[PDB]
Amino acid sequence: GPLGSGILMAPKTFWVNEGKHAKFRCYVMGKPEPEIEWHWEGRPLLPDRRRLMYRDRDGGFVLKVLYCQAKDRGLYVCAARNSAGQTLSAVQLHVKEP
Amino acid sequence: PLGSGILMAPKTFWVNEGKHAKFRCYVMGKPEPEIEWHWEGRPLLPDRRRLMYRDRDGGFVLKVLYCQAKDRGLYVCAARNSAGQTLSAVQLHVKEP
Amino acid sequence: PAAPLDVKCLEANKDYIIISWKQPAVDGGSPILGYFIDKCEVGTDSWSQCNDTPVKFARFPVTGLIEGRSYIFRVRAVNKMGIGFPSRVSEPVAALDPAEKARLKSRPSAPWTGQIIVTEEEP
Amino acid sequence: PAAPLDVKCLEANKDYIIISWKQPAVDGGSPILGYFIDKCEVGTDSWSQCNDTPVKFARFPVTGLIEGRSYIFRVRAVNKMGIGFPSRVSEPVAALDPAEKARLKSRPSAPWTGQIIVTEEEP
Repeated sequence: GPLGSGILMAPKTFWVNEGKHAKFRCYVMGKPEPEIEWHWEGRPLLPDRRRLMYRDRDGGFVLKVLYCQAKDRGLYVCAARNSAGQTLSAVQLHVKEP
Repeated sequence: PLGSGILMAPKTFWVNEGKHAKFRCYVMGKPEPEIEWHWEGRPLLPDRRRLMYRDRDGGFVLKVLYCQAKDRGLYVCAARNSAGQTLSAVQLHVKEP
Repeated sequence: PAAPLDVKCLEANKDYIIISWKQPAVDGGSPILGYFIDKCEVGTDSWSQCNDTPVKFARFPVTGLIEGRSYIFRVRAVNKMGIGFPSRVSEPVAALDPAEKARLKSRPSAPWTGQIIVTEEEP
Repeated sequence: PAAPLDVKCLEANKDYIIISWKQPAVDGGSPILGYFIDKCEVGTDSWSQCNDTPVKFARFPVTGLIEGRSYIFRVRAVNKMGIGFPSRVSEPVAALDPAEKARLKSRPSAPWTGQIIVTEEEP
């Protein structure tokens, strides 16, 4: 049942303090090796100074948004696809302003 | 859900005698699948030497502390829920000083 | 005009999804003539405008849904001068009849187990 | 007697699995009369003795396999002065015809995505 978290169910909301880093970790299984990409508010996420993406040693893919700002709030989706199919996981980030 | 090292030959990971060896394994299922460890076809049970806990990154961990030559063997992570069961396997060899 | 707030789904079906939203703060620049609703299939980054002319009623039925696919939504306010920026996007909404969503949500899947990663640590 | 070494699978089918082993280090205690082979279905911890009386030939066909299930094996040497301890257990062997094992091994599976774990850090 590859349904993916937070797509059928309501996604979880995780609060982060403004100015601090937020790490998004997601483990994905598939043959063949599924190619994964990140999205934010229905827009593609692209590697920046601020936004970094790498695969953690010991398995799953990581997205790291550094120095969180109020504007960084939204729906973060981890999309993973291979020859047989695609599956998404979603999560919501809220920012605690000082 | 075929599970690693069951159809394929399991990987062999060497460890130095006297050091700790960490076994990490991530598992998916609805409902939440109950997992148990086995060694050489015997159930692994929590000891002073052998510890089992679920990591904060997700995934279940087995930690065998102060490895001895006798600790060699086939280590299997068995996971089962209402719908089914799936195993992953791996082989530990010990490098004696 | 300021972006609308709190986009949520009132009702959902294979056929259509009814989405509502909270009106933005009253800027007094030009009265809000209506709103535009945009949908996006969760995986893709293609945003499509659902209504061709603005709607005033703050709840809207969305059609043209591929059955079983999940969608997200945003709203843009529109006045005489033009269209504002989009709202913060909604939680994903799957185009399924309620019983099928319930069925899928409470369905068992056989467990899958990853490769065992073995590593050495130092006492 | 010392435990046999390197328990390997020579051939595997739905019907039976043929397993071999290396003879243990030779001792002047008493000549090895034969060996006993034990099988265990990988998940369970139940070990069953395959042969009721010892076998001398260092390769053995194992029957009574539930099709599609994976098994592990150990061997015990036996002399006039009793049975020795078991060998280090084999790599798991699935009871499938070779073509079905090949088919399953090279089969595509739709991806599954885990929950997104969000955590706070600071530099």
